[PDB]
Formats: sequence, structure tokens, C-alpha cells
Amino acid sequence: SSIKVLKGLDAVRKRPGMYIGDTDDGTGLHHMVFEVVDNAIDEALAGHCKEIIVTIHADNSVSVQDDGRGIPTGIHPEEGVSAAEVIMTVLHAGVGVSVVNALSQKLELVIQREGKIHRQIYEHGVPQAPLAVTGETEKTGTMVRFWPSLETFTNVTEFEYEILAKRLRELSFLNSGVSIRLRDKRDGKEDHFHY
Ligand SMILES: O=C(O)c1ccc2c(c1)s/c(=N\C(=O)c1cc(Br)c(Br)[nH]1)n2Cc1ccccc1
Repeated sequence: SSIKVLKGLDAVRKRPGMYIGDTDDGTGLHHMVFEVVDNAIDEALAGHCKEIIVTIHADNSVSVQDDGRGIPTGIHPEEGVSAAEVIMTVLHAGVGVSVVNALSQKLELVIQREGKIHRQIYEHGVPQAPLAVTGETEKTGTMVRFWPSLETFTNVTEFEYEILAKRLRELSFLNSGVSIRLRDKRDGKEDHFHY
């Protein structure tokens, strides 16, 4: 279990184009955002009047936040770690957010679910500690922030607002019930897509 997880993530770094697309022309880099957004849209669609927030941070990390159910935090018996950790680290649990985690120098997960805030940090897909309770909340949802690995992504390594805005406008149109916010903390640029 311990070694298959490290191997599944290793397999993604060994053949990254097969999982995320071109790692040199900016395709793969922006696909990283699209993969997390697709998970948030899928959650948004599972509910009513849900909202997704996509933030380009000033340090060229991206966060994707939904106000959905929250990824489950209970122990997954096969692995003996939180379901959230399994979803983030096990390739076989639509390539999945585990690809983004494998190709991220750092990833931060914050889940709001069943009265509690839960947080976990990853480096190159490796958890730094078990998912932990950091406090109380009556909000629900999932926030993923990721810093793409420059051991994978070459040449085009800076996120382009217009590439994210165009995809999110398409996704707003195709999912007319979902609110999508895009925020660029590098310059204060902000858009709200809601059909
Ligand atoms: O409450 C449940 O039964 C339940 C199940 C799956 C599940 C959720 C809730 S929320 C969720 N995913 C997201 O909300 C999500 C993923 C990412 Br990346 C973002 Br941003 N939001 N799921 C999907 C899922 C979670 C674990 C295992 C399998 C599917």
C-alpha cells in the first residue's frame, strides 16, 4: 500500500505527457487547473446552487474551492488513512486529482465537512502528516491549492489568466446552474461566470 502509492505517483512523473499533456508548451500546466476544476464541477453538479472559486495566487500557485459536500475524511480501511488522502495519492481512486498532486512541488488540501475544518499538505504527492482537524465550521466544501513542479513543467511555467477564463466561461455555459469565480491575486483581475 505504502509502496504502490509512492509508485503510482512515480509512474505519473515518469510519463507526465501521458497523464496531463505537453509539459513544455503550457498545455499540461493549464490542464493541471482544469483537472481540479472538473472535480469541483462534478461536485457542484451533485448539489444545488453551488459555487466554484479559482484563484491564481501571487506565487503562481492555483486554488480551486467548491462549497460542496467536502471530500470524506473517515479512514479508508484498505489503506488505513483518510479517504481524502487516498483520493489525493492513489492513481486508480478523467485521470484524477492524484495526477495533479504527483506533478505538484506542494499541494494543500482543506476540507470543511460535518462541523470540522481538515487540512493536509503534500510535497511531490507525499503527505507531510495525516489529515488533521484545524477547527470548527458550519460551512462545507473542498479547497485544493497546488504549486506545479518545475521538475516536470518547462518553458511555459506561469499561469495565463485568459486560458483559465476561456475554459471557465465554457464550463459556466455548459453547467448553467454553477457559479464560477476567477480571481488573479497577481493584479486583482476578477471575473464571475454564471449563465
Ligand atoms: O459525501 C459523500 O458521500 C461524498 C463522496 C464523494 C465526494 C464528496 C462527497 S465531495 C468529493 N469531491 C469533491 O468535492 C472534490 C474533489 C476535488 Br479535487 C474538489 Br476541489 N472537490 N467527492 C468525490 C470523491 C471523493 C472521494 C472518493 C471518491 C470520490
